[PDB]
Amino acid sequence: ARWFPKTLPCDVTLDVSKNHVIVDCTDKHLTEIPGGIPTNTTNLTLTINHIPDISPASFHRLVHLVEIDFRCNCVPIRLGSKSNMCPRRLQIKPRSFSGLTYLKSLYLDGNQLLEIPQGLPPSLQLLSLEANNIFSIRKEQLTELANIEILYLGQNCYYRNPCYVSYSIEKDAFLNLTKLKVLSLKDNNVTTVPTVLPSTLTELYLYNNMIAEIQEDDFNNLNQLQILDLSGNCPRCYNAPFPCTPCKNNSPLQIPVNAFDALTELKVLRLHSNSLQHVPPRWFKNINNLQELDLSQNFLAKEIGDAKFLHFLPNLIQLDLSFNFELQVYRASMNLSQAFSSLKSLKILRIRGYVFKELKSFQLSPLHNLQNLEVLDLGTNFIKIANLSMFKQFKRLKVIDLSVNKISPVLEQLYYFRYDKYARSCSCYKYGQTLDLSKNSIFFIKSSDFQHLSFLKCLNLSGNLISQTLNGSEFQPLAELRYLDFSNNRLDLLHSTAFEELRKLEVLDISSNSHYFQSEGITHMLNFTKNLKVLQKLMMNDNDISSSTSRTMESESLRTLEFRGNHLDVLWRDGDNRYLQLFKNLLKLEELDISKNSLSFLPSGVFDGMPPNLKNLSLAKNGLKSFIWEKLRYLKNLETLDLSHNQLTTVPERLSNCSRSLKNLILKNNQIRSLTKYFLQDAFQLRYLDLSSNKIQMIQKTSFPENVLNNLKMLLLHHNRFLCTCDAVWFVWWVQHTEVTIPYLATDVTCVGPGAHKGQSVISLDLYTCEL
Amino acid sequence: ARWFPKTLPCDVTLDVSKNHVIVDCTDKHLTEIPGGIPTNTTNLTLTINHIPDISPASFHRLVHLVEIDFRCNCVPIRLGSKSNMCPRRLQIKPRSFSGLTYLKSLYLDGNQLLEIPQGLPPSLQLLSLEANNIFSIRKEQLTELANIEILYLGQNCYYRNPCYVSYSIEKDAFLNLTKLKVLSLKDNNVTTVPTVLPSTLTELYLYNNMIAEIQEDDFNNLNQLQILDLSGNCPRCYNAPFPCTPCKNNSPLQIPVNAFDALTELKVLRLHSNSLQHVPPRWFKNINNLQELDLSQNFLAKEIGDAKFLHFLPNLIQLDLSFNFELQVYRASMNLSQAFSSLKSLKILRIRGYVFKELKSFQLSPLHNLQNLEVLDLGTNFIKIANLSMFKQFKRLKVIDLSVNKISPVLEQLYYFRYDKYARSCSCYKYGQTLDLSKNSIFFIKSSDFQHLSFLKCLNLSGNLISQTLNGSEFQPLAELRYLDFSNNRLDLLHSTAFEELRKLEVLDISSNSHYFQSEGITHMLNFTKNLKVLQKLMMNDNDISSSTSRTMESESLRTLEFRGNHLDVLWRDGDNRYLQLFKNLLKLEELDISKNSLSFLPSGVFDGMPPNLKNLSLAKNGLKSFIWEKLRYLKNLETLDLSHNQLTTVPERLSNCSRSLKNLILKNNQIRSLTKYFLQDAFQLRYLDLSSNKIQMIQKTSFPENVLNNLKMLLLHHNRFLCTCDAVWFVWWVQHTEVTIPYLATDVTCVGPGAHKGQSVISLDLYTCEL
Ligand SMILES: CCCCOc1nc(N)c2c(n1)N(Cc1cccc(CN3CCCC3)c1)CC(=O)N2
Ligand SMILES: CCCCOc1nc(N)c2c(n1)N(Cc1cccc(CN3CCCC3)c1)CC(=O)N2
Ligand SMILES: *[C@@H]1O[C@H](CO)[C@@H](O[C@@H]2O[C@H](CO)[C@@H](O)[C@H](O)[C@H]2NC(C)=O)[C@H](O)[C@H]1NC(C)=O
Ligand SMILES: *[C@@H]1O[C@H](CO)[C@@H](O[C@@H]2O[C@H](CO)[C@@H](O)[C@H](O)[C@H]2NC(C)=O)[C@H](O)[C@H]1NC(C)=O
Ligand SMILES: *[C@@H]1O[C@H](CO)[C@@H](O)[C@H](O)[C@H]1NC(C)=O
Ligand SMILES: *[C@@H]1O[C@H](CO)[C@@H](O)[C@H](O)[C@H]1NC(C)=O
Ligand SMILES: *[C@@H]1O[C@H](CO)[C@@H](O)[C@H](O)[C@H]1NC(C)=O
Ligand SMILES: *[C@@H]1O[C@H](CO)[C@@H](O)[C@H](O)[C@H]1NC(C)=O
Ligand SMILES: *[C@@H]1O[C@H](CO)[C@@H](O)[C@H](O)[C@H]1NC(C)=O
Ligand SMILES: *[C@@H]1O[C@H](CO)[C@@H](O)[C@H](O)[C@H]1NC(C)=O
Ligand SMILES: *[C@@H]1O[C@H](CO)[C@@H](O)[C@H](O)[C@H]1NC(C)=O
Ligand SMILES: *[C@@H]1O[C@H](CO)[C@@H](O)[C@H](O)[C@H]1NC(C)=O
Ligand SMILES: *[C@@H]1O[C@H](CO)[C@@H](O)[C@H](O)[C@H]1NC(C)=O
Ligand SMILES: *[C@@H]1O[C@H](CO)[C@@H](O)[C@H](O)[C@H]1NC(C)=O
Ligand SMILES: *[C@@H]1O[C@H](CO)[C@@H](O)[C@H](O)[C@H]1NC(C)=O
Ligand SMILES: *[C@@H]1O[C@H](CO)[C@@H](O)[C@H](O)[C@H]1NC(C)=O
Repeated sequence: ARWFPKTLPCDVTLDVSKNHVIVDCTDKHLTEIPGGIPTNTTNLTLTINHIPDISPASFHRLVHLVEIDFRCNCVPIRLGSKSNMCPRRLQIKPRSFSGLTYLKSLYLDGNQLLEIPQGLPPSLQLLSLEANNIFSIRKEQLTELANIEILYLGQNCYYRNPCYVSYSIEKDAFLNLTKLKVLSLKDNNVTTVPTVLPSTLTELYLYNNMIAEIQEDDFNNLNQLQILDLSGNCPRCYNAPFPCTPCKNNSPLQIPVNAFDALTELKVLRLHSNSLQHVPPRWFKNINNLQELDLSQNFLAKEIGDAKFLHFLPNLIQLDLSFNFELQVYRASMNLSQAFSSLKSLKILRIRGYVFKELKSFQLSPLHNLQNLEVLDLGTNFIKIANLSMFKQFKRLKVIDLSVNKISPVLEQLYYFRYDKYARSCSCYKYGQTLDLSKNSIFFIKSSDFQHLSFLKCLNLSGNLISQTLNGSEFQPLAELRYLDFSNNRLDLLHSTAFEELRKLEVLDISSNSHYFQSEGITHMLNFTKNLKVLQKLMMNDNDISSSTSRTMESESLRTLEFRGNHLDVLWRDGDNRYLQLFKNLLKLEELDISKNSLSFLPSGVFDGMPPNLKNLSLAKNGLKSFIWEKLRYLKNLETLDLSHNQLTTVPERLSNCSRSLKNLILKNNQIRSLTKYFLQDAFQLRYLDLSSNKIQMIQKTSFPENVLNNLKMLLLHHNRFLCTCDAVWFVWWVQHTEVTIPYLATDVTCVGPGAHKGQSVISLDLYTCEL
Repeated sequence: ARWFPKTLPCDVTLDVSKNHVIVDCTDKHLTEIPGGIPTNTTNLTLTINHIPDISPASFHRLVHLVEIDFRCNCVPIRLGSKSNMCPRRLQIKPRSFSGLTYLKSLYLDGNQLLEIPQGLPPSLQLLSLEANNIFSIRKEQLTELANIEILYLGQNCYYRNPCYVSYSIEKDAFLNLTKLKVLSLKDNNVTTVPTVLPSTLTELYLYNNMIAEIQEDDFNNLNQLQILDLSGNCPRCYNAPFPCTPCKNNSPLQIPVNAFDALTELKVLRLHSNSLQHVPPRWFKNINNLQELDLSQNFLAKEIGDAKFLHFLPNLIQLDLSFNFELQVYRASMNLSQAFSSLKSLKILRIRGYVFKELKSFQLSPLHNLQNLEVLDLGTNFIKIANLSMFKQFKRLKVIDLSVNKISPVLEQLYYFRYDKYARSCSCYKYGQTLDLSKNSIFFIKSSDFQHLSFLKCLNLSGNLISQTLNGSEFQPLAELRYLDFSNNRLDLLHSTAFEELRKLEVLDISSNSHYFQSEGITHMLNFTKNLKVLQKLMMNDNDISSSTSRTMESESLRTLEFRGNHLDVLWRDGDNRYLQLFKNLLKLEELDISKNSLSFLPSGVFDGMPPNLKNLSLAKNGLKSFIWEKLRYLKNLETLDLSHNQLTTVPERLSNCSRSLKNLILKNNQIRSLTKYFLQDAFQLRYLDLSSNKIQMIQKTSFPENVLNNLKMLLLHHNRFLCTCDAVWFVWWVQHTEVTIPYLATDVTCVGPGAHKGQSVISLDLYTCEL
């Protein structure tokens, strides 16, 4: 097909519209810029390599470069690999960028640079220098950046990349950058707000620094500023998972009451972890367009009961007052000021970590007529008592979050306490109203616990203590529930009527409920599915199921069953036929996951026992040592077969004689050492074949006919044990000249022998001596 | 040293007493009996190989054979490997055994034999034929066995190995085996007790068969019988994990009241799973010596409340009445007959699976004066209520077992429900009185829950629901407790006074209490250890610990800390020094397990931070990609270093220059491709080195000086990538002639190249062409 095999170890994509030729060499274990990069290349990415310097030669020919991403070719010691440390900082010779007359974006993050690289072209709008060793900014070094719009200078002086002195910025260093819109000086040991900043700024990031005081003039001219982040100046250090130095005398970040008066466009104000004890209403007199306010991680517990400043925030969309609790206090209740009722535009209110024992209905009354409220987050509060019926007054809300409490009858999980949540490195809400009770202390449930909550569409009970023999009487109010997460409980399936009161239930997760499955002699009614007549998806992973009182599960609605992490191996013990139809009467089942079931073999009858419409079958992670491929004939709708991570040593003699429907065959991470002579012959339906991470030496055209190979959307071959003799001449020619997508040709499709060619990439192999 | 390298692929042992030459070829992937077996061999084991036949050649030279163990060279299809099925039943040619005049024991189990092998010598005392296909016993085929004493014939006809007919035994088949003491016909589809059996029998196993009736004379002459097992005839089939057919009308096994009259010597009577509804006192009128009685898995719930037969069993040591509940009855209480008080010698009483809601003190009153009672097993009863103080009247007991119940304020776990618990295939009790409350529904504890139980030495609270912030007030009565198992709960370490009331605690297990360690911002006091002044061993595995409020753990007593399965990688994030002395002040710590902590590297300061007497360090399973060996100099008492299952690529240049104390170095399952030139030079302390499962090609004599090798107790080298060229000539010679124990030379110390010698064992290698 192809006339010229691409030997460049980089992905090349054309977007003809934009006008972009994209060359991506991310993580290609390079020590030089590869030769032969297309001269029309507009976007060149060299992230995560070990290229020790940049020079005039680097980009000589590439004069139509609009973006260079050269990040993390020498990342700071404590941020980088300890097994492959960078020996010596990136070296940028004079001249390296001045020729790139069209250069618009330059990323040099994480290269241990000591200075702002000079000689940059006047086309540059974005320059990024995060995680280098530049901790003194001089106006003379910024004159080259006349037209710069976005300047990232952060993470150059902080605990994971220390500079051991205070950051230094010359007076007015940035003022003549008359188009600068975004300046980030985060994580830099900065001690004062630099002045004067250009009035064109829209985004200013000064968080995680050592700024002890804001001067009243600091933001005087910033009448276009939309985002201001001063978080982490005078941090609140309790249970911080990074080294944390508070301001002395337990001072807050000192902010004069008129400090924001010029910020008439401000939309985002972030004051997280500033040790604030009060927030004066005067701050917000001239900020009427403010939409997002973050006051988490201060000392504002008392202020929350007063909060006069809220009267000045009628357009506020999101408010975060999380983790303002007083150390060593376990409040009886939450005192919300009535001033909360002035937040008529509020959609998201987060008050994690206030820390109180009992939530009462009236305590939430200031929120009753907030008609746009979508999310109420009272997580991580150690609440012991809450009558869930109080949320009958919150039908309009999308999410009510009571997660991580101690009640008894999405944000990345390290969110409020990580150092820099925006650090750049080298779910059932969609069903409707959601009550999240996950990780609480609920040991017993009864119908009245859910009185007045029939509007609920998703209930999350994951990670509670529920241990009772559910009999269809526990969720009677929840007539609209579509999704129940019951994972990480101790479900006892004594009654096959469990969950039957949830007549609209579409998704049920009872994964990680193994407790009562682990003890012999206990009744388990796995046929409880029969009563749920709109159930689509059932998850019962990691339940350690090795016994069942019922011989069959039944449903006319289920399409998806996850049954991973169980013991079908003992249920299907050789010589016991009783459970071989366990899934047969799930008549509409399309996807079955029975990975991780210790199935070292499949007894005969397993495939005959599958329900008739099975599309997606996983048998991964089973230690399967053998597989009668012909039995796939029973699976007449089989489309995806996942046999990854097993011990298989052979493929079928003729795949077409095993399944006429099979489209996607995943055989990665097995022990296959050779293919059968006619393996893929006439398997015209095959579209995806993964044989990576096996031990294949040879592939001949008889096993891999071109009439089948050319229809494949993807063919995975990497990490095998290819022998590159003259017997491999067809295989080597084909991979070099095929348009079928094969990943990791640059990385991991290599000869292991013979001697000469060991370790060499198959794509670069010259086998001319075989035709001499 | 050795003049003749041992090439036989079998372990050879001398017992001089003796008179034994033991050759063990278990699981050596043999297809023939290997040549060169010592002529003096007395015990020859060939179990689990694929030797297709036996002939007079097999054992020709071996005329001092006292035992042949030839098990499982052709296991029945459903009991054996599906990846290596046996093609053809074992073939025993004539005369193969008649020559072995001293043969006393012959095991031919699991070979698919169709008939009892003939021509066996008259010395034979033990013949074992389990799991073959012999299901018709003819007196003519037994005449060869005149002197036989032990005869195993079971598992020849049952669901895992069917014969599709009833077992057949000719009348008097065994009568003339006048020295037969042990006859086993279990798992055989037998329909009647064979008669007449020889009066010399001491043990008769007829369990798991189809015997519906015992005739009153079936055991008439067995006046020497000591063990009788009739279990699994008319089985009780509820929740059976094997195919189970009951007797029709669910009759019990019918046993005449005088059936045991001749059995005056009976010590063990097993009547498990016989669907008994009554046990007539008249059964035991002439059985005065009975010590063990198993009546589990019958229908004796009512009988337990009456039980007149117990008055006839004053010497009974063990009684098992487990799993006698009435189906689908949930009794309020346990009705134990007063007759239990006559069991004057009883030490073990097991009544699992009676199934009742409430245990009260007076219900155990029939046991108050059983002065020899040592264990009371009331597990798996679904008990909801029990005042634990009632056990103040059972201080003499060694174990009180309430495991697997529903209380709220060792037997292999497939024990009562396994088909054949004695099937042959091819803990804190030692601390004193134990109350086992594991796997219950205890969500809250207070001191009064343990009133009057101060005698307890071990409490098992594993797998409950305990979620509270322990503060030293929960276990106050337990003044003698030496061992607390608190694993699989939800420990909340808000207070560092947790557990301090247990002043005699020597072992604390708080493993798998990860729940509150998985949510950010929560207080965790890992320094609670300071208060436990005799704590020796602390297990906190799998707690997912990634954050801690205390920077240091402290103890003057702790010897052993298990900290596996946590996140020291994030606690020790590079650039965060705060936790680098977390373990330093555990001043007597000798053993530290910090495997499975995702430590792909160790930040500097980890070794300096270890406590001074650390002897045994595990860093296994961490993904370690690098290791500064010199840092071991800080660990001046280090004796064992376990780095198994990591990604290490190098060993230190000179181990002795890194650690003068190190005795045991485990490096198995790494990526090591070569040893340093002088690796072991002068490591006079080294006694144990494991380099197995790496990628070593070559080992030169400089790396392995013989003054060091000769002190090694063991050196593990198997599963590497040895190159057997003339450069390997020293290593090959050394391996062949050394006395150092190296395991698996027969199995897995092999050449991977060059071509000629691929797959060949190094021990068998002739490299004479290298000296031509
Ligand atoms: C030892 C095997 C006993 C039978 O199996 C079994 N399995 C379980 N999961 C459980 C269980 N019993 N029981 C005991 C039990 C036994 C029979 C009938 C009933 C229910 N009736 C209807 C109303 C009250 C009585 C409960 C309690 C439990 O929570 N769970
Ligand atoms: C958001 C973090 C809150 C602080 O941390 C924290 N961690 C825990 N594990 C828990 C916890 N609080 N609390 C709240 C809390 C906080 C401070 C003091 C006290 C108890 N005092 C003793 C005498 C008067 C009150 C309780 C309850 C709990 O069970 N557990
Ligand atoms: C931030 O700046 C401070 C100084 O303002 C740095 O602290 C100094 O560090 C050196 C050596 O570590 C000490 O000798 C000085 O006494 C320190 N001064 C103070 C005021 O502490 C600090 O290291 C800088 N932070 C980072 C991450 O580099
Ligand atoms: C135990 O013996 C019974 C009969 O004594 C066997 O049952 C017969 O099995 C054959 C073949 O499956 C059937 O055609 C007969 O109808 C059965 N007879 C009766 C009376 O049921 C049984 O197969 C044997 N069990 C094993 C494990 O081999
Ligand atoms: C190419 O560069 C331009 C300018 O920096 C950018 O807008 C575009 O997204 C880039 N395309 C990539 C990186 O694929
Ligand atoms: C919870 O509140 C409802 C009112 O919505 C009330 O009817 C119910 O009794 C309350 N439950 C408890 C336990 O107080
Ligand atoms: C329920 O909560 C758990 C625990 O916080 C979370 O991981 C899971 O995604 C939630 N389930 C759904 C369906 O949102
Ligand atoms: C489920 O299990 C058995 C039949 O398999 C039966 O006793 C029980 O009534 C069944 N219940 C349902 C709802 O199918
Ligand atoms: C050797 O055989 C005799 C007789 O069968 C037996 O008693 C002895 O235990 C055997 N020894 C070993 C080590 O197998
Ligand atoms: C116990 O049961 C036996 C027989 O079922 C009966 O004789 C006796 O009265 C019962 N006692 C109690 C206390 O239930
Ligand atoms: C438990 O029994 C003890 C007597 O041993 C008694 O003092 C105590 O009151 C009982 N506790 C309960 C909760 O009944
Ligand atoms: C406690 O009981 C569990 C079973 O529930 C067992 O796994 C564990 O070993 C026991 N602990 C001790 C110390 O015996
Ligand atoms: C420990 O907790 C109990 C109740 O949980 C409380 O009564 C007691 O005062 C606490 N102990 C101390 C020393 O505060
Ligand atoms: C544990 O550490 C805390 C400080 O983090 C301290 O207040 C407490 O008293 C310490 N407890 C012990 C037993 O050392
Ligand atoms: C070292 O501790 C491990 C537990 O990780 C133990 O299994 C091993 O036997 C110990 N080794 C020595 C030599 O004490
Ligand atoms: C390591 O070897 C050098 C040179 O022989 C020696 O000076 C040094 O003291 C040694 N270190 C240790 C810890 O033995």
